[PDB]
Formats: sequence, C-alpha cells, structure tokens
Amino acid sequence: VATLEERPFVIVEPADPISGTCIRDSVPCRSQPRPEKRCCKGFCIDILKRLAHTIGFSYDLYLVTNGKHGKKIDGVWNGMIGEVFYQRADMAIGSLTINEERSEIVDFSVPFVETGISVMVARSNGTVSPSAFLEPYSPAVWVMMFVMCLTVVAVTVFIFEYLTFTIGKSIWLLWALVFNNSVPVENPRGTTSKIMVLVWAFFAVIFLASYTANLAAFMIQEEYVDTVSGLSDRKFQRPQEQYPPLKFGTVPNGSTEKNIRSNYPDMHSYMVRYNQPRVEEALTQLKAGKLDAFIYDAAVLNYMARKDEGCKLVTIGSGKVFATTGYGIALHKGSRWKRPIDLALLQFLGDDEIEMLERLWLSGICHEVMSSKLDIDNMAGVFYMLLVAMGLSLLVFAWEHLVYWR
Amino acid sequence: GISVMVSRSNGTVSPSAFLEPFSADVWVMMFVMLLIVSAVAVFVFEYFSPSFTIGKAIWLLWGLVFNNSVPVQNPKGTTSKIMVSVWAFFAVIFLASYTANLAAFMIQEEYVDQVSGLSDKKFQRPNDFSPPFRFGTVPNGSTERNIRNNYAEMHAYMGKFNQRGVDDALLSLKTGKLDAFIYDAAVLNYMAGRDEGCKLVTIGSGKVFASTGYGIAIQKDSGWKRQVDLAILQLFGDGEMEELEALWLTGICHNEKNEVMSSQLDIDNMAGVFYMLG
Amino acid sequence: KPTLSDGTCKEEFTVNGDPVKKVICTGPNDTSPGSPRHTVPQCCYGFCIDLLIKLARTMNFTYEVHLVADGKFGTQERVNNKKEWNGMMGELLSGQADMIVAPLTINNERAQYIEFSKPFKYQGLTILVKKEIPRDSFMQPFQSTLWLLVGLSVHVVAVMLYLLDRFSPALTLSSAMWFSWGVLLNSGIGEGAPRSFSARILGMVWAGFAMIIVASYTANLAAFLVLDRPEERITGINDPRLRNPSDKFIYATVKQSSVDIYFRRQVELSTMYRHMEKHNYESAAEAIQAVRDNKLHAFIWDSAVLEFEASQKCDLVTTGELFFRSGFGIGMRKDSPWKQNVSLSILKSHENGFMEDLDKTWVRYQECMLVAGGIVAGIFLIFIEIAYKRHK
Amino acid sequence: PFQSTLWLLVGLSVHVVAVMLYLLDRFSPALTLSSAMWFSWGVLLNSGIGEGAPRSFSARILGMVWAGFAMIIVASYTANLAAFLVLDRPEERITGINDPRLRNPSDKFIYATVKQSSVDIYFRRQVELSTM
Amino acid sequence: ELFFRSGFGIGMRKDSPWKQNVSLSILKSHENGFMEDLDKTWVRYQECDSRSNAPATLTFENMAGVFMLVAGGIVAGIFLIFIEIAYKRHK
Ligand SMILES: *[C@@H]1O[C@H](CO)[C@@H](O[C@@H]2O[C@H](CO)[C@@H](O)[C@H](O)[C@H]2NC(C)=O)[C@H](O)[C@H]1NC(C)=O
Ligand SMILES: CN[C@]1(c2ccccc2Cl)CCCCC1=O
Ligand SMILES: *[C@@H]1O[C@H](CO)[C@@H](O)[C@H](O)[C@H]1NC(C)=O
Ligand SMILES: *[C@@H]1O[C@H](CO)[C@@H](O)[C@H](O)[C@H]1NC(C)=O
Ligand SMILES: *[C@@H]1O[C@H](CO)[C@@H](O)[C@H](O)[C@H]1NC(C)=O
Ligand SMILES: *[C@@H]1O[C@H](CO)[C@@H](O)[C@H](O)[C@H]1NC(C)=O
Ligand SMILES: N[C@@H](CCC(=O)O)C(=O)O
Ligand SMILES: N[C@@H](CCC(=O)O)C(=O)O
Repeated sequence: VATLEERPFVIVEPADPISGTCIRDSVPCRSQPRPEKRCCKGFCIDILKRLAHTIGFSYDLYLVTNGKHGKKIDGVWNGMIGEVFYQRADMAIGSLTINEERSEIVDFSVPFVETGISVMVARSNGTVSPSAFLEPYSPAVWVMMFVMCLTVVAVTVFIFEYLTFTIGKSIWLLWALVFNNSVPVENPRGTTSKIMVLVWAFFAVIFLASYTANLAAFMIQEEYVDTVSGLSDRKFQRPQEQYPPLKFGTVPNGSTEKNIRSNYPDMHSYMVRYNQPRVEEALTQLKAGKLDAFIYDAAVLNYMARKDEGCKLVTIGSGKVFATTGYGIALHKGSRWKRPIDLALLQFLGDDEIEMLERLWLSGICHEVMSSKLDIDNMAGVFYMLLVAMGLSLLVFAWEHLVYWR
Repeated sequence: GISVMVSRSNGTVSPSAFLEPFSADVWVMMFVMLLIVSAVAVFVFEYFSPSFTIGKAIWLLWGLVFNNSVPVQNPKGTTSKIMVSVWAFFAVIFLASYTANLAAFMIQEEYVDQVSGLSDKKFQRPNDFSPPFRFGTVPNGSTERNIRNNYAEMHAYMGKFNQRGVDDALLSLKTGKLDAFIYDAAVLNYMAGRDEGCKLVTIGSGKVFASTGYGIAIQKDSGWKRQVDLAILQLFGDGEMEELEALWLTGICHNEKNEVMSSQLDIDNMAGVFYMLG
Repeated sequence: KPTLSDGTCKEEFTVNGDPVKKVICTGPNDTSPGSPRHTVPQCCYGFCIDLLIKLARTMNFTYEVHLVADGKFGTQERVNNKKEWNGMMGELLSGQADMIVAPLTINNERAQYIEFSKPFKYQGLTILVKKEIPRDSFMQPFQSTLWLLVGLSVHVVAVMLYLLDRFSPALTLSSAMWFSWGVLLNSGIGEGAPRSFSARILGMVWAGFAMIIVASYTANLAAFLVLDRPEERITGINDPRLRNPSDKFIYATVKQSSVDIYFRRQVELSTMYRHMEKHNYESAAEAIQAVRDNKLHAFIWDSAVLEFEASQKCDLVTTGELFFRSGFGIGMRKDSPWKQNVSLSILKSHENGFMEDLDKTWVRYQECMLVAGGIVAGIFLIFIEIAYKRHK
Repeated sequence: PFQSTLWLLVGLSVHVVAVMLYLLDRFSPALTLSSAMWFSWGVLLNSGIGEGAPRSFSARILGMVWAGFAMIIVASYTANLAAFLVLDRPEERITGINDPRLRNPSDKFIYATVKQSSVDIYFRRQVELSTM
Repeated sequence: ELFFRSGFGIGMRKDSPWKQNVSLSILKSHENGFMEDLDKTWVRYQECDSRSNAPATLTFENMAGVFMLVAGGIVAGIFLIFIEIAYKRHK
C-alpha cells in the first residue's frame, strides 16, 4: 500500500529508541537503503487493520515521496496516484479525495467520510444584532396603541364638555405618562375626569415595565451573525473591487485547486499571489491577520476548527460544504479486490463501528455568544428614527408660511 | 443506603430577597452624601434671586433617587439649577443598575431545601410544633429494622402511614396525602430520575446515611466464595460494570444546578418590605 | 399529479420563467388498498425526474417511466420455501426494469445483488415530533393573593395621614387619598405635599415603597422568560425512553424501506424492534399526517425527506443527531454496460456545480391584550358617576 | 456598558436637537434659548427642573418624539448591564476521562499521579487507553 | 465525574484467625452511626465553596467612580458661583 502524512487521519512518529521497534497499537511504516523504520497510526490506519483481518492478506506500509497527490503534468502523474498507476503498489489508503480526473485511471471504493470545499474564517471579537425598534411584541402593538390613545382622548374630551383644555393640550398629557415623565404638562381639574387618568397610568407602568424586561431577552441569548455568504459571493467573485482586497490562498496541488481552475478562471488570476506552503503555517497567518479566508477540505478544517482554535476559529455556514465528495481507497481498476472490500465498508456502516472510530479521533471541544461589551454605534435603530422625525417636523412647518400667507 | 425523597415544594422560598443587590456598605454611606449636597445647595443658592431651606432640600433631593412622582418646589437661579440637574444623572444610574442586577441575581437562584436529615427536629418531633408532618416506609424490609434499633421514639408514631409497594407510595406523594418517603437509595435515585415533570428530588442532592452495599448471598462456607468475588472485582478493571449502569440506570430529569423553573413569587417572598413600613 | 381532461400535462413555471419539465408516467392510481385497479397515465416531475433529462442528454436514451406496482421499497423475505425480493428490487431482478432513479439507501444486503454507482447526496436518520406552544402575559409575575393585599395597603396608609393632619402642634382627607394613590402609579395628579414632621416622616419612605415593588416586577419577567425553556426534546438514539418503552410513547417507521433492516440486524436493538412491528405505517405521508394529529408520538425516517417537511409546514421540528450516514444512489444489474458511464457522469455534476442548482429550485428556497382592554374597561365608571357628580 | 463614542454622539445630540426648537417656534406665527437648553437636557436626565414647554403646533411633534428617544437610551442601558451580570466565565473545564485531551496527548498538558499506586495499575493495564 | 468506584478496606494476611470476626465491627458500626461522627469531625467542616457560579453584592470595589462625578461636580459649583456673581453687573 501507499500512504502520506496527515494530522488527524494518518500520523507518523519516530520509532522507540530503546527497543528499536514500534510500540503496540501501531504498524511499522517504512520510509522510502530504505532506512529509519518509522511508526504510524491514526484513524485511517485502523480501517486498514480491520479490513486486512476480515478479508485476510499480508501487507507492508510504504510512504510516498515523489510529490503529494495527483496533478497531471504533461500526461504523467505523481504521488499516490502516480504510484498505483504504475503497478508499484495495489492499494492507496489515507487522505484521498475522489474526483472525475482520477476515477478514469483508477477505481475507488465506496466513500466512508463526507468532505468538500469549505471556507474558514476567524471569529469576531464581539457582535450583536442591530434590531431597529427592538421587537417588544412584533410590529403589531405599534399600530393598535395609536388608535387607543386617540380613542380615549375623545372620551376624556367627552367628560370635558360636561364640565379651555383643548384636544391638542389635553392629548399631550395623555401621552407623556407613557414615556416616563419629566415633561411638564397641564392636568385638568375635573374631579371625575382625573380618575380615568389614574387607570391610564396603570397601562403605562405595566407597558413600560414589560418592555424593558423583555428587551433583555433578545440580548441575553443572541445567536451571533454570519459574514460572506459563500463561494459565489461577490466579495470573492470580483477581487479588484474597492477597499483592501481579501486574501484566499488555497494550498496548491490537489482537488481544492483543480476544481477552482476549471470553474472560476477569474478567481485563479488573483488568488495565486497568496499561497501557503502547508496547512499548519497557514493558521498562524490567519490568527495574526495576514489573511482573512481559507479554502480547503471539510473534514480537515472542521477538525482543525474544533481542536484548539475552536475558541475563536470557525467555518462559514456553520459547517456548510460545497461540491460534496467523499474519501476512499484506491485500487488497480482490475484488481478484483473491489467486490469484497466494498461489502466490508458497507458492513461497517451496517453496525455502528465507524461512529465509534469517529468519536475516538475526530472529537471536539468547542462549537454560544460573547459578552458584547460594545453597544456599538451601528445600532442606528433609533438614530435613524431621530432623523426621520426631524424631516416630518419640517414638512408640516411649511404650513406656517402658507396658511397665513394665503 | 437510606435516603429521603420529598416533593419539589413548588418554587424555592427565598425571603428577604430584595436587599441582596448591593451591600450594606454603600447604603449606609450613600444616604449621608445627600445631606452634604443638600447643604451645599443652601450655600450654592444663597446668593442672587421663595424660602428654599434645608427643610425642603432633602425632600426634593430624596424624591428623585426613588424614581419620580414626588411633588416638590424647585429652586431658582441659574447658579444652583446646575447642581440639582447633575444630581439627577446620579439618580438614573443608581436606579438603572439596581434593577439590572436584582433580576441578574434572581436568575441564578438556589433551591431552598426543607429538612436536613433524620436528625432533624421535624422527624424527631412528629407534631410537637408544626402541623402533623407525614412520613412512612414499607415494612418487612431492611430500613425498618435499622429504624427500630436506633430511633425507637419515632418508630411508634410512624406506624399509621405504612405503604404497600414502591409504586403505590409515589402516587400518594403527588396527591398530598404523604410528603416524606424513607426507602432504599438505589431505587429512589433511579425512580426520581425517570419521572415525568421532574417534580421529585432526593434531599441533600444524593444524601445517604448508613452506607452498605448489595451482593450475592452464598451458602455458609461454600467453596465458590473464593472465585465469585474475584470475578466481580475484574469487571471493575475492564469498565464493564461502569457502563452497564449507563444502560439501565439513567434518567432525563438532570439534577444539576438546581433548576428552579421560575419562582411564581407570593406574599411570603416579600415579607420584609411589608414590614419596613410597619 | 393526475393528468388534464384531454391528457396533456399541466403547465407551470418557477419564480422566474424556467418551465418545470414533465413526463408521462403510468402506474396504479388508488394504491390498491384491497381494491386493485388498472394503470392510468399520470404526470411525474421534480428533483429526481430533473436528473434523468440531464442524464438522457449524454447517453442517447429513449426512456419510458412507470411507477411501482405495490408501493414498498424492497426487502428480502421468505414465502411459503425460498428467499426473494419484494417492492422495487423484485422488479429490477425480474427483468421488468433496467435502472432505478428514486431515493434508495444503499446497504449491505442490497449490495450483494446489484451495484450502486455513486451517491446523489449524503444524509442520515432523524426523528420527527410535534412542537410545544408557550403561553396573556399581563398578570404573570404575581399571584391572586398579592394584589388584594398590596391594594388594601394604600388606603390603610393613606388614612394615617389625615390623623396626622388634624392633631398638628394643611392637608384635607380627599387630597390625602390622591397623594397616596399617585406615588405608586407615578402620575402627577393634583398636589399632595403634607406638613408636620410626623405626617411627612411617613412620606419619606412611602415613595420608596413604590421602588421595591415595581423593581421586583421587571425582575420577574427577566427571570421568568429566559428561564422558561420547558424540559423537553428527544436527544436521538440511546435515550432512556427509547430503550425502555412505557407504552405511552409509540414510535414507528415505514414498512420495508431500510430502517427495518437496520433495527433487525443489530441484536441489542431488539426490544424496540418488537414494539414497532405493531405500528408500522405503509406510506411516507400518512405517518407524517398522523403525527400532526397527535396519533403518533415519534417517527424515524430519512433526513432529506424529513428536513424539507419541517421547512414547509412550520409545525413539525426535527431533533436528535444523525446516526447512519448513507447516500442515495442509482441501481442497475450486475451486467449492464452503463455502470462506468452513469457513475462517472454524476461526478462531473458535483464538480461542475450543477447539483447545487437543483437544490435551489426543489428544496431550499421554499421556507415557510387584557391590559389593552383595561384602558377601555373603565369607560363605564364615568357613566355610573356621571349623575353622581352632578348631584353633589 | 455603552461605549465612549455613543456618549459623545449623545452629548452632541442634545445640543443640536435643542437648538432647532428655537429656530422652529421663533419664526412661526414664547420661548428662550435657556429653556431650549434646559428642556432638552431635562427629559433625558429625567428632572423636573425644565419648566418652559413649547407653545406651537410644530414644536411639540419634534419634542414629543424626542421624549420617545429617552426611552430607548435608558431602557437599553438597563438591558445591557444585565448581560454582564448573568454571563458566566467562559472556560472549557475538564470533563471526566472521555475528553479528547486525555485520549490524544499534547505537549501543553502534563499528567501526574502517585508512584506505584492504584492509578498506575489501573492505567497500565488497558490497551485502548494505553496512550498517554 | 467519578469514573472508577471502589472502597478503602482493612487488609490482613490471608487466613489469619480474624478474617471474619473483624468485618462485623466495621459493618456493625455503620448502623450505630459511629462511622458518621468520625466523618463530620475529620473530613467536612468550614470551607469556601463554589457558591454556585456568580453572586452580585456590588460595593466600592466596582461601584465607586460614579461617586466621584458628583464629587467632581462639587468643585465646579464653587467656580460657577464666582462667574455667575460677576456677570450680573456686566449688563
Ligand atoms: C505544487 O506542484 C508544483 C509543480 O511542480 C511544484 O512546483 C515546483 O516546486 C519545486 C520546489 O518545491 C520547484 O521545482 C519549483 O519551485 C516549482 N516548479 C517546478 C517546475 O518545479 C510545487 O512545489 C508544489 N507545491 C508543493 C507545496 O509541494
Ligand atoms: C421604575 N423605573 C423602571 C425603569 C426600568 C428601566 C429603565 C428605566 C426605568 Cl424608569 C420603569 C419600569 C419598571 C421597572 C423600572 O425599574
Ligand atoms: C410484613 O410483616 C408482617 C408481620 O411482621 C406481616 O403480617 C405482613 O404480611 C408483612 N407484609 C406487609 C406488606 O405488611
Ligand atoms: C446519439 O447521440 C449523438 C450525439 O449526442 C447523435 O449524433 C446520434 O445521432 C445519436 N444516435 C445514435 C444512434 O448515435
Ligand atoms: C461510455 O462513454 C465513453 C466516452 O467516450 C464511450 O466511448 C463509451 O462507448 C460509452 N459506453 C457505452 C456503453 O456507451
Ligand atoms: C469472635 O468474636 C466473638 C464476639 O462475640 C468473640 O466472643 C470471640 O472470642 C471471637 N473469636 C476470635 C477468634 O476472635
Ligand atoms: N489530499 C487531497 C485533499 C486535500 C486538499 O485538497 O488539499 C488533495 O490533494 O486534493
Ligand atoms: N432494598 C431493601 C428494601 C426494603 C427496605 O427498604 O427495608 C430490600 O431489598 O430489602
């Protein structure tokens, strides 16, 4: 067989100095002299261990060196595909992504883990929704109360006629009670008239008390927000737009680039200058601030977004995956091994053992809002309400220079 | 062992909950700061342009800290109007935080509990002070034998509440006929964790008194006794024993953080405030 | 959908042009619930049908589509004395068909008789249950006993003022009632400033009584609301309720299909399998219709079908965690020459992004007082007092 | 709570919202600047010192809605201080032995016991957890 | 959470004449509660606990700055009087 090195799936560690061999729960990986016999383990290898037992055969590992994975260079291949294609080995297990360009020259088993292209971005330092006119009971109580005040003010005026206290002056009192106090007013002196004001207050206190408490609810829970909807978003599609352009830099030599270079040619013109040599060194760039986006696999990023950087590193879409495709085991397109191992993989999904391996290695810690010590100026919910209030004031102001003039 | 399970007693009883926000330090010293600033206004408003004195200096100033709606007599002169205004800014914050903290204190409440253990006076004295308190257990068993040997005084009184089985006792709890059950612990904890409504709880959050254990009885001086025990100890080693109970002895009513599910406050909770005017 | 009067297919359109593609479709009509009937032409269209027409383009087809005879998906069974296949898989192995385009979950038993190519999508298995509605909220934070006790406090404390106004060593009784009423209600009615220290020393803290009582009020709704969160929600498999049914919690699935295979091959999953044999529903919509009528507490069925339903009715909510990740697929016999080209042409759809467009069209984008009357409840007070004020 | 920008934005707001009252009533068929300075500063701080109410059919509408503006600012201020007094300290506490940090070692954590004790026997006998 | 439950015991050499005549006094002492008294006088007493998660008993340690603003306004009052005093005669 042939394998490579990946952080959570197939991991390579140096041998035991004392015994000169591999500790238990490991299999000896040679590292083509062919010196320095190493040790290897992980989630992927434990799959190979069971399949060797159930079917029955003798195997020895072999780590590739000439390249990493497939990339057709003038009609010749390299990496794992570059070796199965040339009869040097039969199977090629590890971190391999099925694609059209590879199923032509080798066959694949039934995929056992879902993957795809997904985006990874650093979390904000704190955010909360604007929520203009923070919803007390949805925009319905706003409509109904307006009629009620006008309805009762006539009722007040009705007892006024039984007694100047015009409508305009009297209505003003009926309203300033709702919005707390400290707006000087003129209460009438009608004894039986003043009683209805007392009941009117009981509407005010309950309404005001209910509102302030309920508003704590929509800003005690929260659900954060999202940024950059997806791959087809305009912030990606036209990088030469205004403002400091974003940085993408997917790692080259794989399906995560071969996909883009056949579907978004204008993407590939600009993404090239921001490449990263490897995976781990990209994340520190992301946390420092050199980059602001990352295009890679789904299983690798989601695991890498839940081990240690899950404190402040997430994936857009709450795990959304684009152009889904699974992993799989290569073969020789005639190796007649396909029929048994295909049954074996579906057998494992039959009972619940793949999950048992899944929760032993690909486990998580993090996943939930912050303190939001901001109350940022981006509220604008009432400031816009302030400015739109100024405009309506001036519109009726022109009646002063028109009615008198006419 | 032996435990006691009682009803949830509806919401927790938390008297004198009003004073919990802030502390005695600020209150005992905030008040005197008004008297000083009230005197300052007399010096501040003494000049220029109607007998605002220390008699009404407090009344106006004391009004604002308790919201508003206190009819007053304003001072006069632009010299002093600035002081009472900047005093108002001190009224909003004191009000704003106090409300925004009492609720913040009330959400993280803790459950009140009723009795501590079998040594409590309520158990020792059946009806000496409180109204008749109700408890009983199923006889024929083991817990009755322990009660007779060590608590002979309470074993005479509790004879007129005997149940007949575990299920029939539980219904009498909800109906209010019985409100204290003393039975083996390994059954109550399973039962109290797999009940609809999660309205039943063990006192002390898993409290046991005379710790013994279950076991497999064998005929006296049998040759098997050397091998059976060794087999059981091995099941601890491989963890088989420590995951079986996850298969038969689990519930949904989590007994963590002492979830209160609202308080539905009553007369009793605000006892002190009805006393403060008294 | 049934045909038109003259037999032509009905015509529709999407939100923007793009006519929905349709094809004539033969099969049973009444589903044969004991009353068999002949086949009559019908109209078949949607997401899966939209896949054939793309598949027919690069492979030179002349296809005709007929629905299944019985209705079930497929499962091995023994008949009075061999083993055979019912449902679809009976028809594929019997030579009445050559390719299956429908939601099929690939599994171990089926893979030993037919191949599967590569999946459409990926999914799992979830559970569907009804919802819970919350509660108006006006007289929520207080009990009945509270109002009648705080209410009687104002008058019993108001009268103390008058007694302290007629033994001074300038307040009338009527004005005292107003001043006591006003402070709690926070309203500027009249003027009630009292005289003398003793009459005033009560007024020092009486206003403060308004603070605490009102302060606790807002405290409750903050407490009561965010901490309502009814203890609920089924957390998937291995829940204690599922392993030990109490016969007041009935959960069943669709007959045959795949879930029956799943809960049968596992030996530990035998207690539930025995219980659900008496409730299996022979459809994929009656059970959904049954749950909305509170005649079936739970329901185990495929994720893609269930999740779409929750987003369309706005009345059923999924739950749990996925626990059987298996894709769909296209089936055909072990000897057809289309094995290699069919499976390859699905892959060049995911890479080209075509399968996202069908998702947008067919799945995703179909997302679905007492206090007020209290202000009006006091109008009769003036009417009763209209004449009384005149008399005095 | 709040933020430094909002207070200065508010501080600039009161003066600019108060002045246009004078410009509104003065050129219209009894007010003074100090009242306009006082009236605006009155409502926001909730003080009775403000005395002179506007007298027209156009100043009230701007003034009345400004009485609405005082509701949100204070009500939000209360509703945000509750956030800092209910949100618990964030931390990923160690949960049993099943935590992935135990199963998969890292150079950040160091594990200690008592030598030749029961824990040593319990650990160095199970192959699956024979990892750390 | 507890993950391997066992119990301290009194160990002896195998087949000593006290194998079965000691484990009655340990086992009988549980009924008398004598094992409880030894528990509350050598294991559990005064401590500082979690006190749930987070109380609220505000005091000077956090609530003191606002008391300086009114103090800051004290001084500005003296300054304002003199300017107010002088400006009266300027008319
Ligand atoms: C991706 O594949 C390209 C294809 O050759 C590699 O490019 C060469 O890299 C080596 C050094 O690593 C040098 O020969 C040149 O810099 C590159 N061009 C040629 C023509 O050789 C590249 O190294 C691969 N990326 C990674 C990360 O291995
Ligand atoms: C008495 N002041 C209240 C208030 C709350 C928040 C903000 C301002 C104010 Cl004024 C009004 C509603 C009842 C509860 C309360 O504390
Ligand atoms: C318990 O014991 C008494 C006598 O000791 C016996 O009469 C009775 O039947 C037993 N069972 C019950 C349930 O009381
Ligand atoms: C098959 O398809 C090709 C192009 O798709 C077309 O030219 C040809 O006529 C079709 N029929 C046959 C029999 O080749
Ligand atoms: C499958 O597609 C290839 C593409 O070139 C074609 O040559 C081949 O004939 C096709 N197979 C069948 C059975 O049509
Ligand atoms: C065992 O204990 C009993 C207690 O009654 C005592 O009489 C006897 O002497 C003891 N025997 C030994 C061998 O210790
Ligand atoms: N190893 C696969 C997946 C990882 C990646 O896309 O970078 C590839 O090179 O395509
Ligand atoms: N667990 C006890 C129950 C009887 C009792 O509580 O005394 C037994 O099995 O005997």
